[PDB]
Amino acid sequence: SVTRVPADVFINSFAAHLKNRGIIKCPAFTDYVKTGVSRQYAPRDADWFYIKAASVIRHFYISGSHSIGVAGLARKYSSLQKGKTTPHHTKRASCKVIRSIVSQFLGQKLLIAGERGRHISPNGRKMVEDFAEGLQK
Amino acid sequence: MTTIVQPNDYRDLLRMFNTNIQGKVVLECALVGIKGIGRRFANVALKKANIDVHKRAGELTAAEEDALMKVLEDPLSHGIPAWMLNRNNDFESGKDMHILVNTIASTHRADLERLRKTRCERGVRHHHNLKVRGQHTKSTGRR
Amino acid sequence: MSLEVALFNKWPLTDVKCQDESLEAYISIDNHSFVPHSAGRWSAKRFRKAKCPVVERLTNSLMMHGRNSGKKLMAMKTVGEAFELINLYTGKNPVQVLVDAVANSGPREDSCRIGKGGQVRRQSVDVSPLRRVNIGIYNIATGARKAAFRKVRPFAECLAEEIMNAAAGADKSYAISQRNSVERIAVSNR
Amino acid sequence: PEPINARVIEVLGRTSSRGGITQVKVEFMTGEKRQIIRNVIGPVRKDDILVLMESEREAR
Amino acid sequence: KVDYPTLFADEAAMNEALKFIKNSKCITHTQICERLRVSVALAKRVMRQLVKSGDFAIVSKSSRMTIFKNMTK
Amino acid sequence: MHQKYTIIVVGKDLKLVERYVKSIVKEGRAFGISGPCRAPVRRLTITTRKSPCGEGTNTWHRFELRMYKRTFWVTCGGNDISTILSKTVVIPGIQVTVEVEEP
Amino acid sequence: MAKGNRRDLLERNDIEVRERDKYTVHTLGKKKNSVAVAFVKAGKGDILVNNVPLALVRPEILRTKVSEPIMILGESLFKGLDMNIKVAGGGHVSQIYAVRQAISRGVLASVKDEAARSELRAKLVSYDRQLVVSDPRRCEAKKFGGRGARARRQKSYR
RNA sequence: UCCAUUGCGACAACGAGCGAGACCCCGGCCGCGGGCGCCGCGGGACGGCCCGCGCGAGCGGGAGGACGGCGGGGCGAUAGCAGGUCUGUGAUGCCCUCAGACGCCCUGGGCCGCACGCGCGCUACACUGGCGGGGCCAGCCGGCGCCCGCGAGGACGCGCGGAGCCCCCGCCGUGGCCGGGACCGCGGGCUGGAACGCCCCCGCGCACCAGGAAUGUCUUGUAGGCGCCCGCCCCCACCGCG
Repeated sequence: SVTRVPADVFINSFAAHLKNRGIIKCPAFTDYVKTGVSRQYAPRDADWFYIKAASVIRHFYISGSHSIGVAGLARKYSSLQKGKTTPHHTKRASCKVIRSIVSQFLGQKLLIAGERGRHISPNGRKMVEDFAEGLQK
Repeated sequence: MTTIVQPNDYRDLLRMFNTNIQGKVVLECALVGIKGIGRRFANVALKKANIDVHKRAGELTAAEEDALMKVLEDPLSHGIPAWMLNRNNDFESGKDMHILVNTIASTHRADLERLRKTRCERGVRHHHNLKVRGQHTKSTGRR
Repeated sequence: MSLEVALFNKWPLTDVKCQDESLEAYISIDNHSFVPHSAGRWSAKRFRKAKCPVVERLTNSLMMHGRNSGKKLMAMKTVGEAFELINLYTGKNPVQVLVDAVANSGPREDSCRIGKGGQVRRQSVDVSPLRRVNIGIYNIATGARKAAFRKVRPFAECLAEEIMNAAAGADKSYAISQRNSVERIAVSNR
Repeated sequence: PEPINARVIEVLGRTSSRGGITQVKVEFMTGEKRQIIRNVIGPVRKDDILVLMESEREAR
Repeated sequence: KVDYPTLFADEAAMNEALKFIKNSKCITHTQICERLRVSVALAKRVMRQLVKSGDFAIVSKSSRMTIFKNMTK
Repeated sequence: MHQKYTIIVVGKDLKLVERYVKSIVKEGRAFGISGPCRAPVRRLTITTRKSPCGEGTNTWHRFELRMYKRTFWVTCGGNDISTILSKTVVIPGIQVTVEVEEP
Repeated sequence: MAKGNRRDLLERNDIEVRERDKYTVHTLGKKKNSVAVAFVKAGKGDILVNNVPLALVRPEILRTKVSEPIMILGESLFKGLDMNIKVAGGGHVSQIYAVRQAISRGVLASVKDEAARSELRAKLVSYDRQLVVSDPRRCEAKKFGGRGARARRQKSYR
């Protein structure tokens, strides 16, 4: 399965695949935003959106039957606020970008809702696993 | 990147807005040497101008240098928002601009004059040099 | 033997025997595992630290300053890098180099206050092996630390250089210099 | 002039000068078997192998 | 105080740095920085070129530090 | 008939709560079952200055109130409206041990 | 998030019930607040931690630390059997050590010949003792004179 | 001899008691029972075994063991201080105030003002590092979805739920520099009857290169480093208990 391969190669390989295959696209507001109040400058790569997308889908697959809300994901992308001559404190990430990603995924039926939150759909499991096995070699 | 050798047109030290800039620094951190430009505003400006950002400022051909000027006097047209600017809702014309060198010093001087003749608390305090915000004096802050 | 605990899965620990007899029994080399990491509660008795593998003794000394307390994985990595560098330069097994350094570093004489008389009245004395090895390790680490601060070069290269020079008996190093200093201020007081 | 290495066979207590020194009896295993007394710093124990820079000094 | 460049001024790359390094058994970014008085980044780029060519090879790698061995002898 | 009833008892001291437990288990073996659930102990904590004025060494008191809770919901349909009463009056009437019954 | 003592862990209801009954052995490890539960059975040499193999545990440098008992005892026994560990509690390293303890203890229980069990004990404990015997020391409480268990607030005489 | 007026052995003394220990809470190993949720009752360690000594009490070493020789806390003797508290109280003696009130209630201001001396803390002085991206584990204990908004926050609707350091990949390259984040200039929001209060965004970018005479704390999950909860609280933690 996906957990039998290191997370590092899967994420970036799958991001490239996603970007090639027109599944998702970076909107316009990406050209001038951070990913959190905790941050300080903007990302240095031009393809950070698809990295986030892949990490998210992997998160959704891991959980399985469970359901994940947007903010709960945003607590997995937190950091630390520095530069205040005051003890540092942890802060939550952003939610607009996460929301856009899940909406884009759900419009493709890779992701399905429920009583609360969303969870992976069988098609998502199919594609994730087939890609993982393909890169297993 | 993959620029090892100085290009034939490498320009060892750039002058712009009366300030001078060196060509060994990466581009977006050199412009920070201007007064009115920082990290956030620079990445945004260059990108709109189709300029590489991880480049040494000495390989900045003048063709890319001029288009950059064209974007720092009329930035709002070029797609940049209005919460990213230095001066939002000017006190007179009510518009929004970005003020670079020389403009800042003149602008800062006139507000104090506005503050002085109007007879506020801040203006009187500025002229004996005290804390303007509510940060406490007395303790600490001594020779 | 059946399982040769090659350290870091590269260099063995089978032909490494100290030359000096005095401090031989205070250097463990047959037990090292593959990693300089062992949560064992040494330092509970009075002489149990005499068994701790010498490399672990060294790593535990590289995370001393308060800025760097509790960071052992970084230190393990640092040591691995230094060992690669040594095998590259000298061509031989680094562990031997390290024991040779810890031997040649370490005083054999020291001065203490016992003669009273209202002044220093220091008396020259002798030094126990355990103290010798402890001081050798401490001096190695300290000399590397002082070089790499506010210098471009990294901690690991300084470490390797200090080790090689001390093992060669050269007085360019910090450790040998401190040893000589103590020996002279002592023999002056003998 | 050339330092020699001696063995311990008896420890006979510390001093009153803050309790750091320990008197020690040693023997030249080199062949002389001379049982003398010296002053040592740091933790010592039986069968330790001290190293001496003098073949002709004493303590008491 | 001291300053070092970030970009090689033309013939400088080959008339020395390439020559000098090729006559070294072991090397690192920082050593070469301190040796010929250039910044570290240029060292990174050059060593990339060279491992591509084949003279040098990696023995240990890591984000903080990698070290090479001269495979030309 | 069947009313899914549940028994909850609360106390601050651990000696009666266990005594009440035994009586109930003894008296509910027939009217169905009554096996207990022991909850995590809710401990109330209050830290106070030992001084009324703030003088001398800063020394602190450390009070607490442990509250123990057990829950027999095992009656269930095995007890009718009146059948719950039977035992509840046959068990000892310890002075302090709050009890509430709900379906 | 996980708590170690939870009933949902000690019984390992994660596994499905028809498969939960093929696991004969049971085992425990621990270190600090960490706890590991192992369910050992018969197979052909496979190990898993939180649904992840042993080669891809995350601190990277300690992979040898968890593989220790294999290269000590030898791979014959482990090749004979198949395991499924699950751990939950404070810290990466604590989890590592708890896991290795569970490995060793479980493989010890697989053999029925007490004599071999004792021989293996001697073979293994000699190299290290925390592979069988849990480390007892645990985090200790603080006091109100200062911001630590034994440290105190700095005192100004004048 | 003992950490201990803790004990042995003597003595114009004999015989008792308090304090010390014993005791209570927590933790570590095993068993029984029960079980929405790990929680109720017990066992276990005693200088007990071996070796040396010592009349003796007891000292040193080695074992086997979850743990080995007062493991962390609570309680805290006689006698006393002109120690602090009349501003904690329907605790109070003697004085002072008692209808232009020192009673009680309303509106504003102040307790925070600043040429100066010093006490506990916080942030840093960098490469054993800073920035960007990703992977991942706690405990006192614990609440979440959807949609707007760069964000902080907001509108609706339901009962459900956990991080920093660290590790991996890259950029910077000894420059008061991308270290540090005080001060100041435009702007957007929250609490509240009411901002002088607290959060977020763009720009500006102070002192500081490991600190003189002097001085404090500390022995195993300890120091140190890293963060997370409660208290007071309309809002707010560089404090305090954990």
